[PDB]
Amino acid sequence: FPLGGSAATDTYSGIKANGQTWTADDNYADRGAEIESGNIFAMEINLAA
Amino acid sequence: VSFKGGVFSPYLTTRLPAWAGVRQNVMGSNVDGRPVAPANSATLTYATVG
Amino acid sequence: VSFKGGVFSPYLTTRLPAWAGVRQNVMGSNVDGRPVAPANSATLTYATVG
Amino acid sequence: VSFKGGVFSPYLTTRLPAWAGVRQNVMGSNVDGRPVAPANSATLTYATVG
Amino acid sequence: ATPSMMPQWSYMHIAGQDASEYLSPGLVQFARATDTYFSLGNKFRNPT
Amino acid sequence: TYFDIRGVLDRGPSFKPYSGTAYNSLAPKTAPNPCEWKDNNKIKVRGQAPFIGTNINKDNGIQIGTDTTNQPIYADKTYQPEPQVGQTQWNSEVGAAQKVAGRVLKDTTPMLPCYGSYAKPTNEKGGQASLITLTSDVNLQFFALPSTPNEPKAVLYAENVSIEAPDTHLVYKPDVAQGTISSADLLTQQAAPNRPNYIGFRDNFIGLMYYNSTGNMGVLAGQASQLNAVVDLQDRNTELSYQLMLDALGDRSRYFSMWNQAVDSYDPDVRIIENHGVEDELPNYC
Amino acid sequence: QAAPNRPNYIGFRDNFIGLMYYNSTGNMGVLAGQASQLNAVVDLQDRNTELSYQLMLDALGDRSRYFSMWNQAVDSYDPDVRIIENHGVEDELPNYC
Amino acid sequence: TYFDIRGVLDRGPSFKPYSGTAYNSLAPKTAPNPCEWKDNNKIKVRGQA
Amino acid sequence: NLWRSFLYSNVALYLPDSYKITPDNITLPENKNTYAYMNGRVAVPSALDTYVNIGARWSPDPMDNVNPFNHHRNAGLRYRSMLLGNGRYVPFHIQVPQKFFAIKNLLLLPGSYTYEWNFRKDVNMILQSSLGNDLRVDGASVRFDSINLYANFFPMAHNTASTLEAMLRNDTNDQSFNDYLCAANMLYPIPSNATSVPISIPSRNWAAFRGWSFTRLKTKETPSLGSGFDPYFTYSGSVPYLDGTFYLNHTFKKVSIMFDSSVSWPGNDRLLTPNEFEIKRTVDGEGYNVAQCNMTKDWFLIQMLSHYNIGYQGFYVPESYKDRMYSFFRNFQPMSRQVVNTTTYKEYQNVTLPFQHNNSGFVGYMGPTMREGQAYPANYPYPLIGQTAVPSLTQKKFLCDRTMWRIPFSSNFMSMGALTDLGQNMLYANSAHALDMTFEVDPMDEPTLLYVLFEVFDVVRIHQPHRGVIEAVYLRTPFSAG
Amino acid sequence: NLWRSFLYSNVALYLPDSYKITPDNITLPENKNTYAYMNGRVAVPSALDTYVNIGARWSPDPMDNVNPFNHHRNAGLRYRSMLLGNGRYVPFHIQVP
Amino acid sequence: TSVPISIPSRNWAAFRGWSFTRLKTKETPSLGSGFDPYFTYSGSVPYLD
Amino acid sequence: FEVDPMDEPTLLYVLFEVFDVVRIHQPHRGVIEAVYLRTPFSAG
Amino acid sequence: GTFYLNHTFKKVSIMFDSSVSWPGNDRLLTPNEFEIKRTVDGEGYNVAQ
Amino acid sequence: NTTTYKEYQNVTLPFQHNNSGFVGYMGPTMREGQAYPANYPYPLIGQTA
Repeated sequence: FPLGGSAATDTYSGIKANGQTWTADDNYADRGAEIESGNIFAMEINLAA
Repeated sequence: VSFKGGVFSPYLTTRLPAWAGVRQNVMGSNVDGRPVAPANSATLTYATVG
Repeated sequence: VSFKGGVFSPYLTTRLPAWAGVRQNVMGSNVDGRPVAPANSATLTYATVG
Repeated sequence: VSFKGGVFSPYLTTRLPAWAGVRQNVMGSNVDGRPVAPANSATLTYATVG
Repeated sequence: ATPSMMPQWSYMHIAGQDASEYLSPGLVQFARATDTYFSLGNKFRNPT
Repeated sequence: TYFDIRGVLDRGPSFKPYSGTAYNSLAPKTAPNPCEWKDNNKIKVRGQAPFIGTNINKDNGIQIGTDTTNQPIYADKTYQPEPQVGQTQWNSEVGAAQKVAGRVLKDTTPMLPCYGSYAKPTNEKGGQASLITLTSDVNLQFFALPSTPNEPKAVLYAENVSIEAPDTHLVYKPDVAQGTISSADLLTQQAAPNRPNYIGFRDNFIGLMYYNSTGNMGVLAGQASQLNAVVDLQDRNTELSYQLMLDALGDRSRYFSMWNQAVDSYDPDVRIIENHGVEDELPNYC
Repeated sequence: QAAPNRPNYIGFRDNFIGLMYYNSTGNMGVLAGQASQLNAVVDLQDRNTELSYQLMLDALGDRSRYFSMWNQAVDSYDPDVRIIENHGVEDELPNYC
Repeated sequence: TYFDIRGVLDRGPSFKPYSGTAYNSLAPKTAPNPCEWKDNNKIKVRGQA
Repeated sequence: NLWRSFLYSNVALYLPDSYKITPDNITLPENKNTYAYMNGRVAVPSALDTYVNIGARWSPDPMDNVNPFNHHRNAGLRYRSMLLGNGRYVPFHIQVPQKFFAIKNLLLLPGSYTYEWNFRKDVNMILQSSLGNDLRVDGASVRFDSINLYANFFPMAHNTASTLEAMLRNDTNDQSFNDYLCAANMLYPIPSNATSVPISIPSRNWAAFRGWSFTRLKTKETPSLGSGFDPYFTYSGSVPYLDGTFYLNHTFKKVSIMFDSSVSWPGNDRLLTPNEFEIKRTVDGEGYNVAQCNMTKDWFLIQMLSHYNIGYQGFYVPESYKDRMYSFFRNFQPMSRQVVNTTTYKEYQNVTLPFQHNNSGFVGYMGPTMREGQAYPANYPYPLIGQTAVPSLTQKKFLCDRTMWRIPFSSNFMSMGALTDLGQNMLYANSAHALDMTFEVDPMDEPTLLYVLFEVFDVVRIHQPHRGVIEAVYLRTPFSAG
Repeated sequence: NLWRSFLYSNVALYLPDSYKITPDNITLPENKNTYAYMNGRVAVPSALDTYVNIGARWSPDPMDNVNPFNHHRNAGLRYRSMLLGNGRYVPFHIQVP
Repeated sequence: TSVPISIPSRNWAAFRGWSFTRLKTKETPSLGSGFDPYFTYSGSVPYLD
Repeated sequence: FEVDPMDEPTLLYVLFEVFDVVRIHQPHRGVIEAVYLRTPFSAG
Repeated sequence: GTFYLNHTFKKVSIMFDSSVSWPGNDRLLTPNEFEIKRTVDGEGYNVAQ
Repeated sequence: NTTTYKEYQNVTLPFQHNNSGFVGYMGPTMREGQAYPANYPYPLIGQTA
């Protein structure tokens, strides 16, 4: 596993709901809110063999 | 409780004694023709006397 | 296996010995009041010590 | 008939004798590999000879 | 009622005499001189 | 004879009968929890996203279920997307019309690395988030891509669980002041398990029945005399004497249980480190 | 995902037991006089004689020594696989490629 | 006085003494061999050369 | 990581067929005891991964029933099954002993002797698989080629080999010897969660004997030793009835013995509960727990004694020349736990096995798979340690495999020779009276059967009155043959 | 890697004080014999690592005047804690000379 | 309906007759143990009364 | 025996009427000796 | 005496005092059971077809 | 087998591979090549034994 459990922390520009369309929330700081997509960038040992 | 291996009677079998009631409990019949109650039924604990 | 004749116990009955576990296995109870496990349950194979 | 108290075997257990047929009746197997019938089945009352 | 007076326990060496006593003396005199190389003595049922 | 003793022992708050941890042990010693962290008013996450769903609702769920009579089964708030189920094919293909999930933990909590982390369950079906009152506080935290925003990309839920670390000791705490946990530079925060000791009993129960004590000693004596048969001086190390008498009589190497006797013995690869280097004559790959 | 097939060990039974019909009264054998033919061994359904040569040499010799000819092995699992005594895990510092 | 026997043993297909495999054992246990598949009447390959 | 695979592929993969959930899209054969079925049963890692019973010595709950003798790290099977070869086709050439007792140590006197046995060339019994399958369904047929007898004659000199043969043909010089483990077995079918069975054998002279050995073993793992061929012998591996390898030895709850259905034994309130050889007390009481397991004081006193005469003069560690491999003491090992309280801890709310997650996005969900899930804190176990301080309660059951319980037929339970004073006490009388036994026992999912050795004298006696004849006067008192 | 963590789990700890290093800005306690003091102190790997004094079966010099019986691979002190559960509240039942 | 009951052989010198009756299972405490769980029916046990 | 069938499980109470006699005697002050039997069903 | 379920027996054993079986001392070929019926030929005891 | 067995090839030490992209060639060099099935160890195990 990578250092921190971080594969591709793409900023997902936070947003808050409103009727049938929604935009422009105050407290989400759209230029930074990063999570992953899928799983962890994981690579493999066969450390027994 | 829940045998699942169908080898049956590992238990010591004692002879059935000679009277009516230890042989079966199917729907029997009196000597003229009405059916008598089985021995499973609690009907046959009082002397039904016609 | 599949008796169908309800005459039961043709087998020689040995006495139940005197201890707890050969009489019933209903949901018992400890001396202060929590329920103890039945003897059918595999919970009662280790000494539960509070 | 309808025990409901799961203390089981109050009956005197006689030893199982030494042959095949009083131990289990699971789906057995002949010495080369085809399955043999269980002892519950009435198939095993005639000598199946290939 | 003695274990020794019961004949089938001296005849089978359940209870009876030790191997140094019921054998003929020509055998024990041989058995203690060949036990170094040809060991016989696990065959005679020392009774306890 | 022997003496039979019954009782209840506390073992202290420092028992730890195992090295390492049992809580996220295979997880790295450094990787942090998927937490938020708080600005003056704003939020910043570092989390992650398993459980690729298909259609978010307004504020209900994520539409994982597919019944017959147009019944989109949604996600319970305190319950799922569950942190141990996800994509099993390594072609996630995320970025299509399908949307993604997670559970990013809220900032009422403290913050901790993933190693040695723990939060007690609050609902029998798996139940992470703690309650206030019956409302286990889980809101519908939404996110949306920079490329074509306001069609959302990731609903992923928030928790105010009771986070505790039963065995860490926080090597490299960063330079964050009082009252601020889950800060910006506080993500780094690696951990390491505590040193395992063993609060057992003593070998052979020596010291439980104190010998070699002038006064406060014990007496074997008949009632007809009360002439004591035990005279206990100060210098006769009788507690020690029965130890290593069993060396001169029986086996020390065998671990008996009823006396609770087993030799206080080190490992000869510990006191005497016969150092030989390592077997790396060939390289070892990932 | 290819997980390995799980292994077993087809081998001869230890002390080669079961390979000679014992206590099957009817499938027994006999040491008998060539001129006299009489049974100098009769057998019973009871009186286990596989628990009486195996478990006999436990008394006189030992069994923990392995052996070639009669394939007299042990059956000794090591006592930390039936009775697992975990240490947790032996890490106190990171480790990586 | 001990017997001997001799002959042929067959052991079945289900022997497999060693745990794990001996065939490409150091592999990651998810990776595929380089192959392809028919899309409709057409093959796209996933290989390395 | 390598401790984890030491817990997955060594213990967690040995759960019975209740666990080990079959994965999707691969169908498995019906027969349930082949290798074609036991290859695809994938054990879950998230049951005893690395965090189970953490820092304790506890064997898990479904490990009561599986032996460690179907084991692929069985160090005997590590040696035997690879002394042949690593492959399907093996031309073996092996040498079987003469292990029936009465003509084993018998030195044979000169003549000419017809000598026969017969070999069991069906494939389930001749072989010992590790994991165990329908070993003839898969098809493993052993065949025999040419079978002989090697004999080693001592080159005894003709001045003595013709002297000794005229010496070992007297009545009083003849050969006569026991069977080690002189016994009769009487194996009883205790069916499949039956918590107790009664036992009788009626009304025989108990003339002279000593000791009762008795144990439990699964009926899936027994031969039908009477018939030559055996159908139904499903599981072929590590048979207890033949290998001397007992592992349901510890699943007796309470044992009791009653002569004549009236008088208990030993009687006279010698033992503290004289109608009762209690062997595993599943309740606290006022203290009957030897060595922190649940073995009682009344029965550890006669299972430490009867092998060693330990007891009345110290409970010291027994001597190493008397401590053997099939002894009681070497394998008797206690255990403990701290299981979480289901009552006092008000926040207790259990988590079913698909929802417990340790190493949350660092493992596979169900079966060993790739990366999925997300990094996140844990659920199970509740932390038994320290500042967290969940309330606890303990568990105290043991397991002592590999040996047999023994009740020496004695006054003070002392092994003091072949006879016993209370063994030959009945010849001072003439009684010939019956007994009843009732064995309260652990209920189990599999049909299981109960083994009883009446350790009764087994003495043969041979002499050769002429050149070639050999007669074998047998005796067993009691349980004779005539 | 594995022999590196062998030294730090076993022998690079149990060094007397002024050799362990208190890390940055943690609130360690003051009593030398409390658990939480010897818990939070962290020994340097570089003082006793997989490179130092190799080739000599040497008891390392500050470790020499420490108990090898405070060491947690103490198989007769490790044994008795395994024998008595794995947690806080332990209701023992013992037999004493 | 029926239960067969047998005891094995012995001398039969100086015994008077019999007594047999019938008892509900809850109405009979298993007397041999010290404490007897499962015994709930506190209802004037005819086994002792 | 033959009993009437009942839903609730019932147990049976055969009680024989063998004698059960006790005899005591004491030779000296701080002693008692109780020699007793019941015939049949004796304790030997 | 008109019995017709008489061929349904498969094997019959007999023992005295639970230990000694009869005819005893290996009279018959298979002495510790009287195999009235054998449904597997094997070596073949199917006398009179 | 060599004689009776049909398709037995004479592959030798340079022309012999499993772990084809996972072990270095002819020494403890760094590993090269691509992923590919094994060739050398004949199975002696299974239906293809």
